[PDB]
Amino acid sequence: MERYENLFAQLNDRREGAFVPFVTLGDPGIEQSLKIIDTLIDAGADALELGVPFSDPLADGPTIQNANLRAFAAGVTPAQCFEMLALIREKHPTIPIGLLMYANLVFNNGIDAFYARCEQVGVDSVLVADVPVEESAPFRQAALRHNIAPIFICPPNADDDLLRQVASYGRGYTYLLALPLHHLIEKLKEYHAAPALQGFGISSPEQVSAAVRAGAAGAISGSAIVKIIEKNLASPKQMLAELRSFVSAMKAASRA
Amino acid sequence: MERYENLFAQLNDRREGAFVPFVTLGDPGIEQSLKIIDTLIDAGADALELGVPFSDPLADGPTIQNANLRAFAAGVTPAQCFEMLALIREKHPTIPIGLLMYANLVFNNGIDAFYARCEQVGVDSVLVADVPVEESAPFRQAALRHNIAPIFICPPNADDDLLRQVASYGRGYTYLLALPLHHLIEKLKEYHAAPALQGFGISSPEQVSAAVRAGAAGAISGSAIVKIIEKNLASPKQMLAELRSFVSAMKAASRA
Amino acid sequence: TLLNPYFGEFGGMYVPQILMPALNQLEEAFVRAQKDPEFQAQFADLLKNYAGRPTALTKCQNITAGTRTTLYLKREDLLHGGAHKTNQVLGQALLAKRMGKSEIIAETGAGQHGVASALASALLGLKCRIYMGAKDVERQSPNVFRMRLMGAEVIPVHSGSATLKDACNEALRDWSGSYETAHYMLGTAAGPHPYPTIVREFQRMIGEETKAQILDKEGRLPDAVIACVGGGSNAIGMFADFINDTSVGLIGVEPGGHGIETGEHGAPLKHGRVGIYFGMKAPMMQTADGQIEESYSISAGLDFPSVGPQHAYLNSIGRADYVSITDDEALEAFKTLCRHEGIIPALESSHALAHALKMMREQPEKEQLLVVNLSGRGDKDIFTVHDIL
Amino acid sequence: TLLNPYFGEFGGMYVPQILMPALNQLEEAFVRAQKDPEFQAQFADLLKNYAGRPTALTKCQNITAGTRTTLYLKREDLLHGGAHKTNQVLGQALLAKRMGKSEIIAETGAGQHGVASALASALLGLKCRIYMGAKDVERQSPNVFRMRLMGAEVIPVHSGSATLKDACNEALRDWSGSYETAHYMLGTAAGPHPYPTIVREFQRMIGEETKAQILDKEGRLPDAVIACVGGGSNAIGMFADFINDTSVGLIGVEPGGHGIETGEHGAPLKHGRVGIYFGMKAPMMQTADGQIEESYSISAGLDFPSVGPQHAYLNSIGRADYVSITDDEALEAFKTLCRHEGIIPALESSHALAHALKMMREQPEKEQLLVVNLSGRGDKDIFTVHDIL
Ligand SMILES: *Cc1c(COP(=O)(O)O)cnc(C)c1O
Ligand SMILES: *Cc1c(COP(=O)(O)O)cnc(C)c1O
Ligand SMILES: [K+]
Ligand SMILES: [K+]
Repeated sequence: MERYENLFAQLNDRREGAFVPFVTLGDPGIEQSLKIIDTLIDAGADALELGVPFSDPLADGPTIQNANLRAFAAGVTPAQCFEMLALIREKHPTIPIGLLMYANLVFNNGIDAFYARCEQVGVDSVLVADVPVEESAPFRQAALRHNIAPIFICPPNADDDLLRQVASYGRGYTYLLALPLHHLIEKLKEYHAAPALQGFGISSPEQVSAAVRAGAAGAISGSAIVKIIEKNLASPKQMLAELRSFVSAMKAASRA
Repeated sequence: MERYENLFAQLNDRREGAFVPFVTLGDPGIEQSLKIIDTLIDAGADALELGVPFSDPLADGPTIQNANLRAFAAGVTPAQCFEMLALIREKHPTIPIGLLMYANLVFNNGIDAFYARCEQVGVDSVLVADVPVEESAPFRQAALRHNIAPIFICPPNADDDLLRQVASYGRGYTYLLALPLHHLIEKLKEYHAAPALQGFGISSPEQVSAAVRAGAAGAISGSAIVKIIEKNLASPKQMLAELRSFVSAMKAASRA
Repeated sequence: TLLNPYFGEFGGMYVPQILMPALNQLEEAFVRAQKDPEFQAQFADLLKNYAGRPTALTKCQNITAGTRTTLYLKREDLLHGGAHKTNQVLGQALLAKRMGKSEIIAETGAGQHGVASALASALLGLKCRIYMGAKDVERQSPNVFRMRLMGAEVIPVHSGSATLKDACNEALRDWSGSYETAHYMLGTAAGPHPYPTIVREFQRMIGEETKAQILDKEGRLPDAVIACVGGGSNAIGMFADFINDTSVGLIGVEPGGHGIETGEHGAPLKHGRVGIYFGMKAPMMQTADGQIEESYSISAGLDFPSVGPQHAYLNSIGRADYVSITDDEALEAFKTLCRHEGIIPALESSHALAHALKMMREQPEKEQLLVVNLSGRGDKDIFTVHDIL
Repeated sequence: TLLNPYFGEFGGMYVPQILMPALNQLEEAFVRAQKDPEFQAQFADLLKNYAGRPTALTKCQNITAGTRTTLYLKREDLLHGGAHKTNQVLGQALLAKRMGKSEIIAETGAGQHGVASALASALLGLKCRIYMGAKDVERQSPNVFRMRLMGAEVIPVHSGSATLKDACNEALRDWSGSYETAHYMLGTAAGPHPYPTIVREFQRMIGEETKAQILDKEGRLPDAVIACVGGGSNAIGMFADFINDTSVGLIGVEPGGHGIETGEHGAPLKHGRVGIYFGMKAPMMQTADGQIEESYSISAGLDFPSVGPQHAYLNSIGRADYVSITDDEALEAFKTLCRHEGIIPALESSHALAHALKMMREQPEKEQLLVVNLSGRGDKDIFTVHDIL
């Protein structure tokens, strides 16, 4: 719940948008992923969006599918996922950490118990890819009770009623994915939604600057980070170097 | 038409039954078959029943089927069949020669024209295996007009009406195949059928004697001759020797 | 005989004398069965509740686009077994039973008649042996497995050519001895009387249903009912009720094979000469020397080397007209019905469809109501059609 | 939503937010289609004249010999396509049309749903793409050839496991983008509302017909209607009209596979735990860590790793009882129906038959009227059954 507010306060003083990399947890190995996440943070990631491996992704397809597989093979159990999440938080006390999940893995051992282990390991938000706001009440109430911000996707096809619900129910940030962006962002501000981060296709520094300028509080770069990881899978030190320069570029561009 | 009457006259003076071998024409070769037919006559055949090769036999199955095949491969065309029939008659002026046919081969170039070529080559009778007496009028009238005796099969399942028709329509001999034989033969005599020759399963001299004694004017030995021919196919001089002793045995036994 | 064995000059009973009481027992049984209301009721009941009758008359919506032809398909592909074979096989087994018989003897090429005898036997508790040529067994082993699964004994003919003509023969030889206990279930409207007449009456409900359904839907009779002709049962089943309706044309489609001109075809009624074989006087595939030869077609179910007497008669008097369709015209009509109406036809019935398409394509502004007899489904043919394409 | 998405606690709409207007467009269309007489008339007309309805209710005469059980089979094997799939696939394409859509998207395992979408598409002039896993394509290439022959594009999924769960996913991903022009034709009474409700209403004519036919023939209602449950459409199609008839039992048969105890089975409703996947909250095949896994059965058509919400609800309140049948009990019931009534059942429907046989054999003096839902024919299975024996 909190670290986001703090991050958005700090950035607004600096006249800067948030840059958030997405990466799947455990891909291409546990040690490897922990080194990647440290270099992403080191290189200037403002927050982190971490994917857990599931049966298969829906809201995300090709690249992410391939990435989950690499993590499945790596032996990343839910136990290893929270163990990894606790150490990431032990090294980096301030970074907002958000999780991208599917509803089965939340529901598996009890909804409320998923959110308690999240609160115990220091996760700040959870986006459950397949729970529309129409089905969210159990997940919402449980997250709120454990001080986890429930992140909701605001899709291109959004209509006003959806916009009002996403602003009434989300916290942390709104994930932004008919309607001009400029019009979507204005209506969210009006309704007093959490800070919108633009998630669609942010792959060039040019694109992060465009998003910030449009009024989105920052940009999530999905598959692009995964792409560098795939591209360099057996070249690890330079996989890391490519990642570092990419995040530095992306991040520099958000200073607008 | 005639040679039969003459043969039955000659045999009745001698107190002897007729022995008639069956053989397929052209099996296992043309020269070979002509040598077989000469040894059968030489060894004591009283008349001859010659099968022509057809698409497939019905009234006769296994052994005969195999025999037709051997003759088909031998290149026995209808032309070769009548050429062979003319020479058999040129060497043996008295022997009754009867043909076993199927209706298609008769009908093929005209019924009446089949019977004219038969009369021209010196055939005495024709048995058309698949024309029941109910369908025989065209074949009957054509045979009669060309002095060919129409042979009919009198089957185990014969009934009185059939018996009267076979006696009214056949000539040459009746081919004999509920009702004791003794009762069948008596009713044929009563109705004044042509001399009954027993055709079923005559394979031992014992069997020819049984038939004669029963009142059948003689016995046709079907497959048994074909069996010696198959049995010795690559041993030809002794195939012929076996044939000779067999026909001499069969024939000796008809002197009863 | 109680019934006329001839259709003009075509027909007859050209069998060995020993089988003649079997044929006259069978004709007596049939005539009697025809007069018996409870025979009829029992037969109707199985066709409805077991087999699936009335079958549907489907109006084709898409294939006749941009011509003035309305095309209806009589859906015998929706019959239990997936072919019209089933109608008559149920009526002959009911008849074997009414005569106290306990076995059935039958013959096959592509196993569809074999499978239909096996299924009627298993349903009605008759023992069943099927004669099928070894060439045919080797080629039709899905159908063999299926006949055996229904409890029928499959006996491989090896008589010379080991195809259906050899099978038919051996089956008659066996019935010569067994006719007191066994019934021979002959496969098409061919062979000795009374089989031409019996097989027709047990297929005529196809035509009687088409007449009633077309008048319901269109308020008038078709201009032509088209149907392929192997030996002729589906075709005579469709035509019989229409024969007195002089207005309705009746077109029978024989396999033109690779093309009439090539000799590799299965079209004896229009391109073979009359002969006497299989117990009948009818047109057939033969050499100049009276030896019978094999029919050729893409569909193995159209390989009977002769045709039913009543067809050859109907042709003579000009009442029905018979045409051929090539293997390739049949493949295209197969593909077309799949792609445009989502019905996979049997390659046998594709010959009849292909003719109705030709009539349409050649005279696209001709207003005409046609009914094709879709006699079987093409699931068995998908493997064949798959090497061709 | 206009309609309740839940069946007790089972159901829901657990999809990405972007697909939610597609599902609510679909539910509005459906409710409207339901009130429209000409929609109904158009749907009835195709089921009669194209598909072959009413199907028959066959009383089995021979299999129940020497027990006090009467057994009737509802003959969905006589439906066009050879499976009950066809009923609902015609109603969803009529609906895609009523909504101005011009494409259909679908998913398959053993191609029977694929083939039924291809055939309804070709008939109604919709473009159709089918997602099928590469493991499934390799194994089901007769059905693939058949889908292509009807003009449908077959797209091989390779997502990890390349089976139906991966196919379902990729199909939803595509509909996320295409829902303005394309309709997703979902294969069973599972997934997000309104598909559970839609697929049921478009299969309920099976049950409505059985009730009318059983009362005609037997003058009373059955004691149980038995039907197998892959995902549940044939089963809920049979049960729906009987649900208020408290007297009638409803038994659903899940694949016990190699045996429940072995783990190699396809029986989630009774031996899996509730989870949220495929857009619904329902029981499913999963590990202790919430990863979904594959159903196993001898019949590839029963390999959906979860079940329709309305079944899981009907079980909870004790209204229907669900059982399993082994691969081997299904093989024996396949063989038995062939050998005794000459109907080759689908190995899927053999599971339901095998249960009705068990009920009979275990209590042979129990007087009971059963109706099994024979949901498909077994011609596709003869090859499978042939390596087994
Ligand atoms: C049996 C069959 C035929 C061919 O035979 P007919 O006796 O001429 O009717 C045609 N089509 C199908 C699909 C068949 O099963
Ligand atoms: C589609 C199919 C099934 C399995 O699916 P349900 O959705 O459970 O009805 C069962 N039997 C046959 C023959 C099928 O085609
Ligand atoms: K023919
Ligand atoms: K299932």
